[PDB]
Amino acid sequence: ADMTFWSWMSYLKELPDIDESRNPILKRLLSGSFLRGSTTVNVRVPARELVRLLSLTPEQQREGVSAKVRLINLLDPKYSVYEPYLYREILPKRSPLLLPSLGEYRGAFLTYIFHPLSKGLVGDMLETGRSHPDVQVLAANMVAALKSLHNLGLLHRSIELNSFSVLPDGTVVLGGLDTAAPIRHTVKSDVYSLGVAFRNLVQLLGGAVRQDHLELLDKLSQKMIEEEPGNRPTIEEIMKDPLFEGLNFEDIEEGKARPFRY
Repeated sequence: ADMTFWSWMSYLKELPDIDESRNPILKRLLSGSFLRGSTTVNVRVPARELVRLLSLTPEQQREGVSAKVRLINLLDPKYSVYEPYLYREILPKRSPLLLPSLGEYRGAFLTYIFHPLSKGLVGDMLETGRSHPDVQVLAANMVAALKSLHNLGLLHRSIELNSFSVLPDGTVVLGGLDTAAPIRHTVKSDVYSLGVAFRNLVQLLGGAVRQDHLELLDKLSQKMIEEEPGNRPTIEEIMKDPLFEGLNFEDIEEGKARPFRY
């Protein structure tokens, strides 16, 4: 649902405070020019005050956290609170294949979203050759993740390989949800974008990497990037592609896939 200026401003005020004097994020931002969309700050070793604010388990403490920060714009509050709004009001507390929030806060001039500190973005990881995943399972993980967003009535609208990230436990999740919007952009434009990401994946990978999986993914991606939306398969048709036969999609959707284990 699309709100009004006063709604967004009101919602901004409803976000809980964070204490910025007790917090190295501001210091890091002032020690450079980092602040642009959003800016990401990694906190590999959260301090006591941040551990308390987020109620981090010892496991979470060891994983680290990342903060997504945006400058509050008083002429357009939507830009700074849209993503917090999605996390608080629209997305389930834990959809298994979507990037989880650990908390949303407002300071004097910034909004904050905390995330688990990811092991990396999928595009970057494959590009550096750091990881050789099971192509079949990764592709299925990616389709499933998108489907889980469509089931909530949301398009992503900016899918790329780096939309996907690998959590410390090895779960691959869909992030970059600040561009998400209700179901011009349609389900078929998300199919196109995911197709382009698959093409990107095949170009990068031409351990668990199998040549027959790559050829099948290339064929699937060619269907997904058809110029005419009507000629592109639905998510349902994609899930019945030859590439995914023998896979239990229910397990993928529950978040049990680990495409980057050998």
